[PDB]
Amino acid sequence: ICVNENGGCEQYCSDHTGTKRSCRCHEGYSLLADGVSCTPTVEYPCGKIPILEKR
Amino acid sequence: IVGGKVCPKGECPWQVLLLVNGAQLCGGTLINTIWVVSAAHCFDKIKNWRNLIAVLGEHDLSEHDGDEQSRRVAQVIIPSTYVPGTTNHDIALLRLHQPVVLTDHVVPLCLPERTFSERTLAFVRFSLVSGWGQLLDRGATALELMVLNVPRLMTQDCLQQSRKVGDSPNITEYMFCAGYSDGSKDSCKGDSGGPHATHYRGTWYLTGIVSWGQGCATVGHFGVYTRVSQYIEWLQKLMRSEPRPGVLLRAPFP
Ligand SMILES: CCOc1cc([C@@H](Nc2ccc3cnccc3c2)C(=O)NS(=O)(=O)c2cccc(S(N)(=O)=O)c2)ccc1OC(C)C
Ligand SMILES: [Ca+2]
Repeated sequence: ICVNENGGCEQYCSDHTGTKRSCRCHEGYSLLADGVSCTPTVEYPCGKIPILEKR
Repeated sequence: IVGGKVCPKGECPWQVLLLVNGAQLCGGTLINTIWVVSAAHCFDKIKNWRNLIAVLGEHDLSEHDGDEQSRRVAQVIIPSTYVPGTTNHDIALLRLHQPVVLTDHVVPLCLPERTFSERTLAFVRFSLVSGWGQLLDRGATALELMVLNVPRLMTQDCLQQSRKVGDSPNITEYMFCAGYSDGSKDSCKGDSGGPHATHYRGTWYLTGIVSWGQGCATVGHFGVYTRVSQYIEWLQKLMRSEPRPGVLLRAPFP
């Protein structure tokens, strides 16, 4: 790893027992099967600008 | 904001305008539907605690366009370590009386995790600072929300790159410097409490709070911001707690 380039995570990174790493997302987001990407699960997720996202 | 630009309407949707008796007091940041992060110093001279209003979806102070949502501030939470009239621990957590309704013009900014903020966000060079504060030192305040892109610097570098002034406050581990030393661009006294927002992989995060400086855009000086990463746990614990009677609450820190 989390120390190195955020463990490849788009949002949050947790280090585990060994060379194990779990990416996580802020509430209003879900982790994709790539285990790194965060996709919104709500209409207005935090830190996204609707008029820019809709353009 | 000195040397910035108008934030196009809806592009700073987490920006809060705090009012006391209808008068501009400070800025703030919406972090979810009922919580706002501002600066503790904003509340040093408040006696009329029931006249404290937070406005979301605000852009132009001369017109009502219908996207503005105002809420009574039910609680102001300040760390026990903050001393009124001083600079250290300059943070406040505000609980709105009713939630705001999220729309295209009202969206919260992400309060990041501590580790992510220290290990990744602290190294993003540039971040945005915003408010309806002074357009110049000894100037008029803005009618439209202003935004400025500022670079972050390490405290050793901030101290050595700054003009040595007498009785000047220390830059603690609860602060960071951001901005320009050439006297052209800075946040200002009326921007206090406002967001210092950092972009990382398509998402914006709260990393700082407009706190203090020596004048506005003063040669040899940078803006000083509350280092939000130091308060993540303190903020999270409070958001999970039940409201308490009384507007002002002092909460133990750490
Ligand atoms: C903790 C707050 O500390 C101070 C805050 C400000 C000012 N905010 C500013 C000022 C300049 C800035 C320049 N660049 C970026 C951001 C800026 C933000 C402000 O609040 N002025 S004010 O008059 O509304 C005010 C209210 C409560 C407390 C204080 S006080 N007692 O700390 O001076 C001042 C000025 C001096 C401060 O004091 C130190 C001892 C230099
Ligand atoms: Ca308006």
